[PDB]
Amino acid sequence: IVLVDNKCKCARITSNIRIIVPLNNRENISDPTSPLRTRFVYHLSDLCKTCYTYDRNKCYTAVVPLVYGGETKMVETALTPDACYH
Amino acid sequence: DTAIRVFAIPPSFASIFLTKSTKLTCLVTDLTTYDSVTISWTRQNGEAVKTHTNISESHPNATFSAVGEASICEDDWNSGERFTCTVTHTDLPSPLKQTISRPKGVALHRPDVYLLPPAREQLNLRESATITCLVTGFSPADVFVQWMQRGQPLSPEKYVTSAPMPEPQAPGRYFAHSILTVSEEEWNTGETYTCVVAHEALPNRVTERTVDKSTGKPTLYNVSLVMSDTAGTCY
Amino acid sequence: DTAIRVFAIPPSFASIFLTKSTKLTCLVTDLTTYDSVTISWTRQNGEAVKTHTNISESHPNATFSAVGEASICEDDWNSGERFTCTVTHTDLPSPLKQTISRPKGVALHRPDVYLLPPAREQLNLRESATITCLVTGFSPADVFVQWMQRGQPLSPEKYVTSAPMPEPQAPGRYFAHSILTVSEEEWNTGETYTCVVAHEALPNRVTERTVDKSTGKPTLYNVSLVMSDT
Repeated sequence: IVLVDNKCKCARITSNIRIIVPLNNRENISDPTSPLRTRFVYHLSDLCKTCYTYDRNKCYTAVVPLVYGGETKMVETALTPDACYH
Repeated sequence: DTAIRVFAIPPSFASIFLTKSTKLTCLVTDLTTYDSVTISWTRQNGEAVKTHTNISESHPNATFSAVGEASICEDDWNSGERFTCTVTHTDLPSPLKQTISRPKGVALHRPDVYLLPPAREQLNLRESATITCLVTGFSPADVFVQWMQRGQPLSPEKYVTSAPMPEPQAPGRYFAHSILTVSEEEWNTGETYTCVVAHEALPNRVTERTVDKSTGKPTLYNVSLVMSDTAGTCY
Repeated sequence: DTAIRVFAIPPSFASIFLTKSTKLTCLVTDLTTYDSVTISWTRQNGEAVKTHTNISESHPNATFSAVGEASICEDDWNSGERFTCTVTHTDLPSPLKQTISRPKGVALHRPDVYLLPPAREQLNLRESATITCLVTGFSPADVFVQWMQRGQPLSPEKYVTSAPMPEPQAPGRYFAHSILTVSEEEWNTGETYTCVVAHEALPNRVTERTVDKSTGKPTLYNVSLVMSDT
């Protein structure tokens, strides 16, 4: 019965049409250092073939620099460590 | 009344994470400021260790700036090996022992980072923005923090951080606090600030949060969502 | 606490604010185990002062570390008076009296208090809530933070406060902070809380701040829906 259950945009169409549109998220998902894209588009045709949310099973990541005593070093950090693994 | 104080510098979590080495030193200050000072180290097993050799000592100006670099692998400290330092002086025959070790056994718990922007009152005052990055419900101690603006790093004196103090509800656990103060122009411009922190209990050992002017309690949304082809093919 | 030394611990500002009275103490270190210690308080002008409220019990340090007690309204301690503990000992023909003063001459600065509500991330978690009170730009470093639930007091165990840390990025303008941990349900109930601070460099010797959900929500919305078959 559930025609489409895209978790990228949380669009579920039971044939009901449910779409959650979280406001807090940066334009670019690759890094947080990007404008805040408030616009949201939900093309049903395209969706039935640039994500906004994050899947529960998906654990994104981005590389960031760190400097303590020596030289700047790049280390990976997960945007949702709870999903990855008080 | 000359008070002979003694200090000891053990390793740090940031050192093991980046330098992956060990650095333990012990010195005495607030006493006769000159050379001819006796210091020695000995592991838990009683064996010798890397003694201070070719290391800096008190300057000729009675400036006590001695340092130490114990070339010992991080694993030995990780086990919490009992390093005993014996500080003695020519005019102080009495011995003075200092035992340093890692506490064996702790209820490791993941940290809980947060980020809050400058209060509306401070921003309205237009004197200096302040951003808070706190870490609650985490143990053990020795957590490093760093701050970054627009991806690039930032100087240490541009921000301050608190030590891990005991927590009210969780005396075993501790909490840390960091404040970054800047002008009222970068944050007002919309600078996306980021706070990184490295704790042992964390799985990845590193985490971060971020916030900019808009994400800092958006005074107003500008949502303009459009739902093209509400029904077609799919439904 | 050895080698014949007497330390003075005058009433601190936090002690003045809480106990609401002065209690000067002249701890005697390396004091031989000898009772009948005549450590009688006396003003710098030599005027009579209520003697110590007895000597405390013994200690494992084999020294009768006396604890002098004093009481005064408020102004004497604020005035140019200097308390003097006699510290009388039979085995000391030349005893030294411990002097306690109230030094002044420090640059004044208005404490700037900022109360900030629980982080937006904590709202989703729902597991608990925390409130942060930050204080900056003041001197000396003798602040005292307290939390009040609508004027009412609260058990001090449910909150904590850091000491005053320095501010290297400022000309020695000390800063500090404190936290208060509460259950989430309490914060979602919309209750109010107040972070009172006691510091000498104040007009009325107290400052008040408060925040709730009202000052933690957006101002307006600009939603715009667009539905079409295109």
